[PDB]
Order: sequence, then C-alpha cells, then structure tokens
Amino acid sequence: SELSERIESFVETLKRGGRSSEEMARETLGLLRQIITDHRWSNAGELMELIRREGRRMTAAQPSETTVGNMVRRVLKIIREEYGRLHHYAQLQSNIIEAINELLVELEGTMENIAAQALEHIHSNEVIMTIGFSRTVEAFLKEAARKRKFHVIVAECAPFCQGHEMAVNLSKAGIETTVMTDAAIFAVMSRVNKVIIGTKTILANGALRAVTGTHTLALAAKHHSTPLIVCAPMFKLSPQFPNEEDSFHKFVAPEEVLPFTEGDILEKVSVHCPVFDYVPPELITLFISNIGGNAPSYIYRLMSELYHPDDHVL
Amino acid sequence: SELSERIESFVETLKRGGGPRSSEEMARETLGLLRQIITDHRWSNAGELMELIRREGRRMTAAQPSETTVGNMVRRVLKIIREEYGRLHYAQLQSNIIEAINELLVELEGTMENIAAQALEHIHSNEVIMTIGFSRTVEAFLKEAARKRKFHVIVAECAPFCQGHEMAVNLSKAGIETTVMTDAAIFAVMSRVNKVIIGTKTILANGALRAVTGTHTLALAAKHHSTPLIVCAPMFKLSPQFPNEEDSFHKFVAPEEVLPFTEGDILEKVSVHCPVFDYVPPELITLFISNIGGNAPSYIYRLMSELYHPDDHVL
Repeated sequence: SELSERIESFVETLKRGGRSSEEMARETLGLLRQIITDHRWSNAGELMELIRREGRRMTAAQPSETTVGNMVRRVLKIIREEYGRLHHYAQLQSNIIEAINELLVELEGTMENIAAQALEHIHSNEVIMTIGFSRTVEAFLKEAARKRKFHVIVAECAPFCQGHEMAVNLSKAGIETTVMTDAAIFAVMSRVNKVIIGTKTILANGALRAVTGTHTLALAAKHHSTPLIVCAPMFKLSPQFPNEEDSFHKFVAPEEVLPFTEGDILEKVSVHCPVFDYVPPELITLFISNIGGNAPSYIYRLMSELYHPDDHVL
Repeated sequence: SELSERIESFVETLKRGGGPRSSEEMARETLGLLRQIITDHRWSNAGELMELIRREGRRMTAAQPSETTVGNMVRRVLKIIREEYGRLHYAQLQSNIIEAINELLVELEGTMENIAAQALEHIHSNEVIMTIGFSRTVEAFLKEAARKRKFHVIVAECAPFCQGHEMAVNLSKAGIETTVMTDAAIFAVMSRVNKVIIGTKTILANGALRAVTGTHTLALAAKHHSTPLIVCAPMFKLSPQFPNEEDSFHKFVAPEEVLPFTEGDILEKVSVHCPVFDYVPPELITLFISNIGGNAPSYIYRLMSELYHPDDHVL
C-alpha cells in the first residue's frame, strides 16, 4: 500500500539520515495519523499494539533521534486518554484524530511561543553565547533582536561546523555576532552574560543530550556561574532516564574529524567523532518551553502529563 | 623631651581618634617617629635599640591593635636594624639604619604610583568594576586606568560610615561612569560585574585579608559568580600575623552609627554591635596588586620573609 511503503520510507530515511526537528515531529504525526486512519482495528488495544510496534521500529531505526519516539508516546497517551473519557467505540477513530490535529496546531506554534519569551530573558548590551545551529534558538535571538540590541557569540561545533550557518543567519538579522573555534569557550566565558543553547533531547531528569560541545560549554558556564538557558519545545522532551543500558551517543564517520588522506597512520589511530554530549541537569538554569520557562527540577512533572508511565519503554 | 611628648601624642591620637587619615600617612608618620627614636635616644649597640623599638611598638600596637600599619613599620625598622647590623658583623650603624629608613620612606610615597601604573594591565575598556569603600590606592588605581580607557565603576557604599559616597564623588569628578548603591545590592548587581577591586586595612600572613565591613560578603558574592577579586594594597599593609583566635581581630565602634540614640527605650533591650572590619579568607582573593607586582595570595607568605624577621612577628 501507499501507507506501508511510506512507513519504510520514513524508517529508511531515519536510518540513513536524510530536516529540522519540528519537521521530524510533524512528519511523525502525519505518519501516525495515517496509521490510525487507514489500518483496520477493532478497539484501542490493537491500535496501541500497532502504534507501539511501529514506534519500536522507527525508534530502533535511529535511537538517537528521539523526537519520533516522543511523538509516538504522545500519540499513545492521546489514544489512551481519548479512550478513557469514552470509558469498540465508533467515534474514537475520529476523536484521536482531532486531538492529533490539536497536537499539530500545538506544533507549528512551538517556535513562536518560545520566541515570545525572548524579551524577558535578553536585555540591551547583553552578550549571549550559543553553540550549534538550532532553529529554536535563532528565532529566540531574532525576536529579542527586534527590540533590544545585544552581542551573540556563536561558538562553532567543530566536526560539522554548523555554528557558521547560525552566525550567518544571525548576522543577516543584524545581531552583531562572533564566530569562535570551540576551543575558546572557557576563554570568552568571562565576558558572556547568558548561554542560550538548544537540545536534541531533554531526558527525564532534566539532563539533556545536545550537540557535542554543550557539556564542555555547560561546565564553563557553571564555572563562571553564567546562567545556561535552554530553549527547547515539548517534542524534545523524552521520558528516558540516562541509563547505561540504552546507548544515547551517536557516532558518525571519522572522516569528519580525521580525513582519509592521512594515510597509513589511520590503521593505528582510533578516531571516534561523537555528535552528542550529555549535560547533567545541575549545570542547567532554565528550560524555556513553549509553555513557560520552568526549572529543570520540574521536568519530571512535565513527563507525567505528556507520557503515560506504561509508554516509557514502548 | 620633644620626642617623648611626640610619642605619647602619637599613641593618644592612635587610641582616641585619627590624625593621619590614610594608611600611607600613618606609615610615614610611623617612620618619622621611629627615625626620631633612632636619632635622639642614646643606645650603644643594636641590642637595647631593638628592645627600645620593640617596647615602643608594643605600646603603639596595644594603643590600637587594629591599626596594623603602625605595627608593620615597627617590624620593618627591626628587620632593617637586624640587616644593617648583620652586614657590619658599632659607630656608623646609627647612620646606616637612618639611610635605610630614608630608602624605606622613598619606598613609600611612591607606593601609590607603582600600583596605579599596573592599572591598564588589569582594567579594560567597557568593563565594570566594583569597589566597597574609599581606598586611596584603589581610587588612584581607577584614576590611572581612567585616562586611557572607558569603564564604569560600582561603588557599594559601606554602611554605616557611608564612605563609598566620598569615593563615588571622587570618581565622578574624573569622569569615571561611577554608580553608588546601597550595598544591600552587592549580590544583585554582581552578575553584570567583571572585576572587583578593593582595598585592605591589613593583609594577613596567609593571604587572608582584613577589610572594611561588607567585603567578605562582597568576596563571597564575587566567588559565587567567579568574578576575579583584585586587591590593591601596598607592602605596609602586609602584617605577619596569621588569623589567630587569641588576639582581637575586629574593631567595634559605637552603635550610634548603626542604631541612633534617639530610638529610645528599646535600646535597653537591644544589643547593637557595629563592627568595622571583616575577615576575607584567601580562597576568595584572586590577585594582590602590590607596589612590586601583581602576585597571587599563595605567594604572600614569601613576602613576609623578605620583609619581617621571624623573631619580630610577635614583637
């Protein structure tokens, strides 16, 4: 069928890596909406087994891409809460759809509601320092740049120099930007007033898996007591704790770090190149969500009203 | 004699009130008195000369134990006597000490210009400095960096003697973008402050520091935000005393500065204290900008050995 082929198309795109995180969540919702429409299912139990199986294969496709797993769990919570309030229900197939639509308009407004709180956290003559290239943080820095005037230091992330296109994006909007070399984070930390970063994933204890320089960044921010603000919406909120059994690191080709033209020493040197870096929650100051700016120590509560505890493990 | 009445005039103005305003004038008057003691009392050798200076410095220290700039320059003259009698080991010794004392005095009166010379190395344009009380050395440190760069100094006036008022006017007259605040806001505006430059009453022998009250709070606020706490203080403010619990550290002025006498009957039930000096441990200090450099707190002990003999620590 069209839907099945689109499911393995999504899974193989996840495996190979061929988009932003908000587009990832939007495509996941579109896929799961299709799954609950076009498949035949009698009651909610079979559909939860189906959604669980497909979420298991999309999660096992790329386990470090947790936006798809989060949106699978959000849809599962929606299914078991739109079936709870009706407790084979005929209108249930419609009801979940509407909630999914109410989720999809909760999305596409996540970046605006995070950007609305920019002026409350960025002041005139401020110096902000960021790391990766996250669309949430650039909209945050481009909504605060409409009124106030500040300096932003975009420390590039070294293997995939992606703070380059961030500082190109920010300098087009008139923010006076500085590109760093990622070795100077402790050097320029004395000047920096706030650190605003984005995440790949917010783990359930308030810790976060982010771009590979963010822990080396957060240690400097904690050393100089600079507040580390984290701009990240509620699809990036994953209910997984940082256990050693599950691997959260992603490792890419060493050609990003040590090129293939080095030659014979590549048979002896072990080059690694991870792309994600665990930041423990005691180095964090705030999470600017789409629903506010609450502390890391509140994140567990945001788990309980987003994901059911039976849906943590799929 | 004129000398003797000048000795108890100095001792009485040390117990009771002021006299020399700044610590540099206090040390210069102390060398004047010590040089006069060398010249005018009769002594045969350096033994009873050391005993005489030791007991005079003992009474000048027991006059006001929290005024250590007097007690240091007694010990520097004792070290000078021991090192100008060592190189002759008499007759000409009475001259030699005087010459060294003169070389000490011109070592003074240029302590402030050698601390102010290091201003540009530690103060940068568009920075922001925080100071607690009126220090002559810190003010001249901020003056020398002002004529080349452009910064903004926050002077947290140290209540009850609102003496950061008299500094934030001195800094405002020289065009530094100064700001005086209540000093209950030390932690509040600490987040935006780049450096803290303070002065001392005394640098204790472990790099610890005795400053005007509210400095230890200032130091803790600086350590919280990891703001470097620079300390501008010359070598007469360097005393070879570790923070004993035996001898008295604080000085306690009248409670009228804190709670006025017009409060009425509640003054019979309320214990008001008003200390003027605060102990800052050396782990909150970053630098000691002396007149000889900018060395770390963990070098201060070595500066003791080059300045005061170990036998002269306790008088």
